[PDB]
Amino acid sequence: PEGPELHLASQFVNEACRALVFGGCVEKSSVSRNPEVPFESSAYRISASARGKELRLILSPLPGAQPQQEPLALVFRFGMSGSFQLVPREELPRHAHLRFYTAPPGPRLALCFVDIRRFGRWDLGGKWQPGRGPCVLQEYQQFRENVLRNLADKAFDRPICEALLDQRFFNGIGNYLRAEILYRLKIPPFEKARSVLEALNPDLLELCHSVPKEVVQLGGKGYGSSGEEDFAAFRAWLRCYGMPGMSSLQDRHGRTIWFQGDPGPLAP
DNA sequence: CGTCCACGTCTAC
DNA sequence: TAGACCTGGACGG
Repeated sequence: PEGPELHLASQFVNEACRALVFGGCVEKSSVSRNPEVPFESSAYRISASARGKELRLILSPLPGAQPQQEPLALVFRFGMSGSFQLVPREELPRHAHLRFYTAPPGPRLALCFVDIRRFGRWDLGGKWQPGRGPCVLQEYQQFRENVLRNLADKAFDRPICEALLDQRFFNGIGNYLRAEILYRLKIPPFEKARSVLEALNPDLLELCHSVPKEVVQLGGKGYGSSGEEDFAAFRAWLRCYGMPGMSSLQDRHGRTIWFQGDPGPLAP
C-alpha cells in the first residue's frame, strides 16, 4: 500500500481486465462503511491509473449497454492492507469489500477490492484528494517543483523522516520507501528536512522517484507479495527497512524509521 | 491464552 | 499531538 503497490495494482487491473466485460451492479460487502457505488450496466469495461498512494478506476459502458450509464470514476486509498484481486465469482476471498462481476461469454470472475483491516477508503466522483502533492513516480518534475517552491512550509521544520511521509509533498512514499531512500544517501533520518532540501550523484528528490520506481520494475505485488517468488524478490531488494544490523526508532507519530548509523540531530 | 506489531490516514479534543 | 479505526501473524508463557 505504497506508491509502487498502487501503481502495480493499477497495471494489474488494466492487464487482467484487458479482455473482460463486466455486467450488473457494483457490490459492496455488508460490513464496509464506504459508500455504495450506484452504477449498473449490462456490459462495461474497467481501467485504472495510479497517482501517488491513490488509484482510480474507470467503469466504462460499451456502446448500447443498458441502463443508460455515463462512465463513472472511483478513487481508492488502500490503507495498511488494500489490494485488488481477480477471482472466480464463488471463491471470494474473506475480506472482499467491493466487487465487480464479469458478464457471460466465459467463466464468471469477480474483480475485488480486498482489504483486511478496512483502513482503505473509496470515494464517488473520481477526483484525486485535494491537497495530495503530485505523484513521485509519474509526475516527477512537478513533484520536485512543489517541494522546492515550498520549503518555507512548516512541514519542513520537521525531521526529514517525518516530512517524507507527508503526502502533500511526497504522495506515494510510505514507511519502507523512506528508510530505503534515506539509506541510499546515508542521510540521518532526524536531520531537519529543510536543511537537507535547501541546497536544492542522485539527490534526495531524485531518489524519491527512482527508488519507488525500482520496486515497480521488480514487477509482482511489491510489499503485498510469501509462498513468494514475488516476495523473495522484494525482500532481496530491501537494504534497510527491517534488516538485521540496522537501527530503528519511533518518530513523533509512533511510526518506525529504520536506518544505519547516526540518528541525526532531532532524534527522540 | 496474551502482547506486540504491521506497506496510513482521519476527526476530534 | 493522542487516539481511533481493524485483522491476523509471530511469538511468549
